[PDB]
Amino acid sequence: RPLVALLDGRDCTVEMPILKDLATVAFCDAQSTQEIHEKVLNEAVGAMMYHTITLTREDLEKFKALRVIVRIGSGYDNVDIKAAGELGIAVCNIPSAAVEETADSTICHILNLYRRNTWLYQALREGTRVQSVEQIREVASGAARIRGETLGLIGFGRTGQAVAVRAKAFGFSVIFYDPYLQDGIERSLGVQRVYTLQDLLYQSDCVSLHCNLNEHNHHLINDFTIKQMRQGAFLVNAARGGLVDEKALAQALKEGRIRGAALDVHESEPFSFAQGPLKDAPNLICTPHTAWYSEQASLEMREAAATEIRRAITGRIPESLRNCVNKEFF
Amino acid sequence: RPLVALLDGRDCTVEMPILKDLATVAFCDAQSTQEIHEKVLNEAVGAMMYHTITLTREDLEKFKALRVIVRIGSGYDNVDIKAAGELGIAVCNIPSAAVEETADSTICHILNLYRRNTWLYQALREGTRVQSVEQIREVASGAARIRGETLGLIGFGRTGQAVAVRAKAFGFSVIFYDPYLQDGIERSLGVQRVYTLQDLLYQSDCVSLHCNLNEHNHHLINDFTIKQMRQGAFLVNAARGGLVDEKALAQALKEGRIRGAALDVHESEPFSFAQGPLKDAPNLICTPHTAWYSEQASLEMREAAATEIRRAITGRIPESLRNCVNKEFF
Ligand SMILES: NC(=O)c1ccc[n+]([C@@H]2O[C@H](COP(=O)([O-])OP(=O)(O)OC[C@H]3O[C@@H](n4cnc5c(N)ncnc54)[C@H](O)[C@@H]3O)[C@@H](O)[C@H]2O)c1
Ligand SMILES: NC(=O)c1ccc[n+]([C@@H]2O[C@H](COP(=O)([O-])OP(=O)(O)OC[C@H]3O[C@@H](n4cnc5c(N)ncnc54)[C@H](O)[C@@H]3O)[C@@H](O)[C@H]2O)c1
Ligand SMILES: CSCCC(=O)C(=O)O
Ligand SMILES: CSCCC(=O)C(=O)O
Repeated sequence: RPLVALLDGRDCTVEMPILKDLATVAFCDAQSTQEIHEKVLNEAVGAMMYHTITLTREDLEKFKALRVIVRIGSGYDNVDIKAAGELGIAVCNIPSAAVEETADSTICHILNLYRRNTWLYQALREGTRVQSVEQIREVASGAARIRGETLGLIGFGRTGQAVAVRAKAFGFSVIFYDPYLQDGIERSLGVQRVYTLQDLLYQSDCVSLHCNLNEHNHHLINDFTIKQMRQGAFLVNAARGGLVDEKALAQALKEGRIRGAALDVHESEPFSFAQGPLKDAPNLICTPHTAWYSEQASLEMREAAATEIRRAITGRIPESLRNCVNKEFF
Repeated sequence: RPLVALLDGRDCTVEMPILKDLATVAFCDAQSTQEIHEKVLNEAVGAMMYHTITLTREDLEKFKALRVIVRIGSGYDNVDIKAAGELGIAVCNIPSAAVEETADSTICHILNLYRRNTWLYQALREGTRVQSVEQIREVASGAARIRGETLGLIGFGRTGQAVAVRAKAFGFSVIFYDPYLQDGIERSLGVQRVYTLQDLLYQSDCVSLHCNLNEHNHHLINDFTIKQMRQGAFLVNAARGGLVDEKALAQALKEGRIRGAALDVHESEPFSFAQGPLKDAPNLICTPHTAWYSEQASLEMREAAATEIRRAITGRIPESLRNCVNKEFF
């Protein structure tokens, strides 16, 4: 019975029945490879993992039997997939759960910056009394009219498209930058496309990240590129925390160069307001990587992942696999 | 130069230049009829006011010269428009300056409930550490998939229609109840219409109020009608606080019959968490009547109000008036 290990989780209740008849399923609840038991490293043919552990070339080399890794989720930056491919290990993801969950939460972040619902709630919990209209204008200062603003999406894949489709009804003018996309999608969805990041930042009142983290876009948002943004623009990131240099963002918020930011993801997770470069940054929203979460989505993505493993077992790797992201294999 | 009085405001600066050449413009910063100076009562031909003061029949009777009242805002429940009309006073409002602002704020309240953006930010401020995937699901518990949910709007006017239009893209199934509306709109906007409040409540996972407060719908949402709502429904109210019996809502929240509520308006404003019937009610979000507000909207509506006064002075009352809401006039 081939061994399949859930690396950075304990729960295995959705996966059990789907593989029960073909494989031994075990969990390591490891936050690091160091916490992975020797039995697993040596005899595990398949692995399933979330975003909370990282597998480098060195880490991957420790696996003596591993043939397939399945990310429960869409992101796979936390796995060195070229090394994986070179060692004869196939890597897969789940591309289609939490698309709409992430789109909805992202839109929520955007509307939260523009209308200030979260901050106004906070003001009331703090005991602020709002009697006169002048006091209302005062407390809600910065609440902005959305129709006419330009929302610039970096990455126009599944989540970006999902966000655009929702953004239109609020009166956003939607534009995107995605240098790997094929020509035409802009036309299908009736949105405008720009072909440099700079053009995107120059024209945008709100910039929202929806690209996957890769070798070439680490700190995409850095001190230099922030300076390319409109004075008092909004930044939203529900993609990957490595996309943003938080020190730079920290200063921009303080200086008012960015009117506000909403972050679901961070350079170092788990996030804490007492720790890190955003410690004392003003006008900041943070959520602890929950943009994806719903009951159905969590169930759905787990079931799909188990199903990918099942294909990996019964068939040829990587041909039988539905969502393998590393054909720089063998 | 005939006197135009700003009852419950201090700032008078947008309106002055628009009227300087035709009227003396003054402000009272009055919260009640009792603080209004005798000069104004005796000599004001026109009045402009917000929502923070109320004019009863007795109050309107104290005005010896008044010919027009212009509500700076859409709501005019706070003026006895029939009494005004009987005394030969025209009442107008500004019905279209904050429609989209309010729709945007409403949708923001709804998403905050469905995705828990505000509560998750709060959880983080409270120092919750969310490291493991299992822990993420725990903090985001209740976060829901929106596609398939039924959103029921009570009142399908300007804000209601604007809200409908935005809700579609999220996958909400939109249903509405509006017993004063003509037939056909349900078809134009491609949504379902129900013909009793009970049916709307039976079918809605999320109920949102967008009706004007009038003689017949005080405490529309009460102990009785809440029992017509689905177990674990959501309530959002950005219309008027008088629509909801807060005592009733408080118990429903405590008992879980209602999973959560987001309120921009209240029976008694200004709202405080330390005071009133919702004192310690769980799963509550509140904002201090800010749904309408943006710089662009505030300016727009002040200017429109001033222009309405100008028409009242230079033309025929009520014929020259654009948005007179009480042609049960003299
Ligand atoms: N916060 C969350 O919980 C959450 C949930 C889902 C996804 N995500 C993140 O969102 C990312 C995107 O998800 P998706 O399903 O939309 O992925 P996707 O692969 O369908 O789309 C990503 C798009 O970004 C583009 N892109 C890559 N690099 C870019 C760059 N430097 N500039 C501009 N565009 C670039 C790609 O061409 C691609 O079209 C995932 O990688 C994941 O890490 C986060
Ligand atoms: N929070 C804010 O700052 C803010 C901003 C704008 C409006 N409001 C409130 O929201 C209300 C709606 O604004 P609007 O301009 O969209 O109004 P509107 O006149 O365009 O539409 C309101 C609709 O509600 C309907 N209605 C009245 N009584 C009803 C009942 N018992 N059941 C169902 N429907 C009923 C009417 O038929 C009307 O079509 C205003 O009256 C105002 O009091 C609040
Ligand atoms: C690893 S759980 C899913 C969250 C996410 O960001 C993703 O799907 O990539
Ligand atoms: C009186 S300022 C705006 C508040 C409001 O609810 C309205 O538009 O009537």
